Amino acid sequence: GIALKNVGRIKKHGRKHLVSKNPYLRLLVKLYNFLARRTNANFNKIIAKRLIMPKRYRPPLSLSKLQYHMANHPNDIAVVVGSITDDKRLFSLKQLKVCALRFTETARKRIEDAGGECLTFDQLALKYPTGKKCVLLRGPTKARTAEKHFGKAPGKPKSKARPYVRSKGRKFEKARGRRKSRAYKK
Amino acid sequence: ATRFKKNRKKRGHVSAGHGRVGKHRKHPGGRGKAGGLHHMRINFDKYHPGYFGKVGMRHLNLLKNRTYCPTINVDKLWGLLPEEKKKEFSENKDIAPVIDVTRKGYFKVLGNGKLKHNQPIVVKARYFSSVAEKKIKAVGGQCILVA
Amino acid sequence: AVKKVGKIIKKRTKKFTRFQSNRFMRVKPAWRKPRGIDCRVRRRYKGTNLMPSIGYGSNKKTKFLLPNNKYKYVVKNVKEMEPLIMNHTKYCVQIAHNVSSKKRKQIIERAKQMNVSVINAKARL
Amino acid sequence: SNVSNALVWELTRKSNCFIKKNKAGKKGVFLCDPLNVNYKNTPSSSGLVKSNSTNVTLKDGKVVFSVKTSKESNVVNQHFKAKNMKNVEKLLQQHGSFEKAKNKEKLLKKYKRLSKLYETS
Amino acid sequence: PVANVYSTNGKNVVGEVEIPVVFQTPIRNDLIQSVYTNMSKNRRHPY
Amino acid sequence: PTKIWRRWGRKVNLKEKRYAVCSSIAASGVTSLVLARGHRISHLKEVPLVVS
Amino acid sequence: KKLDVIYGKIHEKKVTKKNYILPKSIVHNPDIYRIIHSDKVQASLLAKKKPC
RNA sequence: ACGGACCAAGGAGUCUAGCAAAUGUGCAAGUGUAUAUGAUUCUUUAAACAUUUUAUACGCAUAAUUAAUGUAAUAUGUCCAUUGUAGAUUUGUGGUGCCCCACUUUGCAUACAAUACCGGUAAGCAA
RNA sequence: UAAAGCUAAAUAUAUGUAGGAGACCGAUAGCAAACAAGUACCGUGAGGGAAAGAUGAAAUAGUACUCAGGAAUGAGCAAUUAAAUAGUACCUGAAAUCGUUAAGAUGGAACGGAUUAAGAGAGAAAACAAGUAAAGAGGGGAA
Ligand SMILES: [Mg+2]
Ligand SMILES: [Mg+2]
Ligand SMILES: [Mg+2]
Ligand SMILES: [Mg+2]
Ligand SMILES: [Mg+2]
Ligand SMILES: [Mg+2]
Ligand SMILES: [Mg+2]
Ligand SMILES: [Mg+2]
Ligand SMILES: [Mg+2]
Ligand SMILES: [Mg+2]
Ligand SMILES: [Mg+2]
Ligand SMILES: [Mg+2]
Ligand SMILES: [Mg+2]
Ligand SMILES: [Mg+2]
Ligand SMILES: [Mg+2]
Ligand SMILES: [Mg+2]
Repeated sequence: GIALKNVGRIKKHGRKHLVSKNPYLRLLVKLYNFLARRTNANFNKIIAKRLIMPKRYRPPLSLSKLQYHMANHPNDIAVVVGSITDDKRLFSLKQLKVCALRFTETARKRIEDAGGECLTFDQLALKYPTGKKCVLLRGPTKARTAEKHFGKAPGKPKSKARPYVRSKGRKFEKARGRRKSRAYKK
Repeated sequence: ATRFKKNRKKRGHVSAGHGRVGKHRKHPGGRGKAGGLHHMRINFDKYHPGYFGKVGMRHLNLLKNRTYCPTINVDKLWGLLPEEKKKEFSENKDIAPVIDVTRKGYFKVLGNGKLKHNQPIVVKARYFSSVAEKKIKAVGGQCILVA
Repeated sequence: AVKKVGKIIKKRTKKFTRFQSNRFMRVKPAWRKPRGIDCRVRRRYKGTNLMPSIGYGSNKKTKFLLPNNKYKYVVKNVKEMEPLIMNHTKYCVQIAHNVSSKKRKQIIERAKQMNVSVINAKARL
Repeated sequence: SNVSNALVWELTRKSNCFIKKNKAGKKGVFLCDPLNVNYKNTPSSSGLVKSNSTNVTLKDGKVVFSVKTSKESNVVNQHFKAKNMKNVEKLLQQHGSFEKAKNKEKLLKKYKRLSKLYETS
Repeated sequence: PVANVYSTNGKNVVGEVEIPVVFQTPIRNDLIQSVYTNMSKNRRHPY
Repeated sequence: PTKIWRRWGRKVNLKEKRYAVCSSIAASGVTSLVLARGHRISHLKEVPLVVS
Repeated sequence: KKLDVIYGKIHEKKVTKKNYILPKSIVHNPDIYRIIHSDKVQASLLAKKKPC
């Protein structure tokens, strides 16, 4: 015998392969695995990892937030591993160069009308092999509604979690345990 | 599909996954929402705090059509126009648009966001909030009440 | 008991019979894993039936070879045995059970022309 | 621009009318497509994946010489009638310039093996 | 990118047509399979 | 005992049905794919194959 | 020829699908190995390394 | 301690409603063509196809809070997009072997805090 | 605009009768009932309620003749059929249980795991010989 933990074997804690079956995505995975291996650049490793993640870890990015992130980076390229969407709250748009996995129709029209362009990842592999003058960006990953129920249970003192309820009103879970007048508040 | 069900994995084992000592008996704690306030109290208290008791006034015959009122913020107010029509109002300084939000299904104009500086606009609606009305007056516009 | 002829090594030759299959005739000899408290075969008492395990596995380099030292491919008609003209020194053919005598004669006389061996070229004659 | 050789490998690795595998005698799997010199199931030997190829088969009683030479999706299957070794050597010169010698002598040996098969009437 | 038009005797070529742009849709076998195994349930009969 | 209110059918998104039809027409225009479905078209001239 | 009027390249009343857009791809050119063999990419690769 | 004289066939976590988490797919500030109607749909077809010749059926989402009358998210000096610490990626020099360091540039996601504003309640003043 | 009245269509249909169909069951299944089935049978009565399909293409081929025997039945030098070890208890014909012959073992249970030995049955696909010369029978491809 011998006194090891998890005997002599090393633990890893994440996703290892694609689950999706889109042939084009499989070709992309092959390409960026090759690029990551043969030029250890830390730019292609991260991209090779990000396009393996599940849907909830590839959130969309709005046009306005993308323009805000690129304000001090003229004539550079923004790289997103998600979709980018339109934003009616903006009045005007600048000229931008953006590579993303998907664009919506309105966002694609607005970008090209200002003189910009939209890129796929196989073109970025051909023009910026090691990511020179490229900026990696992510969207908000904890803005989903499901994350509002996680954390401390609703009922523990000073929590912020939403409850699961049929509907909302004065008759739906507002009496005992949420006000001092019925025996205690939270 | 019955092909991928978890029970097919336990087909040779004795207890079907429910244990030797504590079996799978039928309703060993009650039916439905039975034991709350007595022996299900902790689950109720930590997952649904304000469940017991009543509060407020009764409304005997509601008729919800009397208080229907969808809203729109001043953020989304220039976005209702098409981009080409949005464009010419920037160059020309002598003309402003007049927008009737009740033709789009909105009833009350609400005041979150920012309007473009020195870009006048005229808005029609049934209700306005104070902040929204001030923000419309600031860039050189006017609010009009309809019915 | 280890058996070895050339480079092929077999780590055991006897079957793993089912526990209690020699005493009760409603119990068939095909191996089933013993479950259930107090077995003496599940608990590895000495003197009873052994259990199979991955340790008896065969060498990857010699895992499917026959004593002929070739792999076996089963054919049903003439057109199926044409991929063997490129790899004739590593494969041997065997004719399926449900083909008629007339079909068998042709399969055999083509295998002879291709210089591939036939495992059961004596049936229905 | 929506298709390439690597995408044809992805689409036809598993589902196909030409794959044959052996359930008894677990080793091996064969591709019988008409333009596959060997019978390997690899992207580098299947006629469906490759743009240009040559092969010799039988296809009815006699022996046939085949060329694919599909440059720009203008796929042009040509079919000839192999007659003897010298004619096949001429045909390799005429239509198989894109190949290497190591491939040419492989095809020549294959043809030699095929020229010993026959039946009755 | 065009295509020839063949006559009904299989020998003459009597025209050419520009290939429609629907032929440039990405070819997705996983999506086709998944969509097909739901639409094929709709013609079944009860028992 | 089996029942008649087993859910016999499915409802499919309209956009996905249209996507599938479109991506299926495109596969009809690739020579290698038609060959790999079992059609004996070795002697054909063009795979889109328009006729008068 | 009807296949261009149905999908909106040419517009026509009561034949074209209303407001339907033809799907796009997440890849521009799926030929990966033509990209890998380009001079730009090859100039960034690193010397081949040895196994153990 | 209980069941088992023997053999063959049969024999036990399933179906529907409603909710959630995980994952795959489509589109995206929207999304889902309900009941119906149409068609040169009609063995199959009880399937498939279509949508009424500056465009208000309905659900969920896009805004909260209060018993309630109700009220409703920086603010017009600038289409700008609140503040700090750590932090992925990028920019310019030098060190040892594209990598890691010492400065320089930019500052995603997120963690910890600060500040402003909206609904209810106290306090102060109140036509 | 109460304390009088009539009135089609769009809706339902575990009944009766007819028609069409299925990713349904296949004689311990499917209706209780694929057959003279709500039948045979049980209860004073209200009621309860089964088991049981298949020779062969053709019996317009269902077993003629002889011998033994009181008879059943058996046997044949004799007989239908492609077939009778398909003979009406008739397609195929498993296991439990029993008969016959052969070969072994056997001092108050039997069978088993490991390892060898002595007998017995079966076996050539690696468990030797390409090619060379002569003659005999065949089958193909080119010019
Ligand atoms: Mg050990
Ligand atoms: Mg267990
Ligand atoms: Mg138990
Ligand atoms: Mg073995
Ligand atoms: Mg124990
Ligand atoms: Mg007991
Ligand atoms: Mg007993
Ligand atoms: Mg989900
Ligand atoms: Mg609702
Ligand atoms: Mg106020
Ligand atoms: Mg006063
Ligand atoms: Mg009346
Ligand atoms: Mg029927
Ligand atoms: Mg019955
Ligand atoms: Mg029969
Ligand atoms: Mg004695």
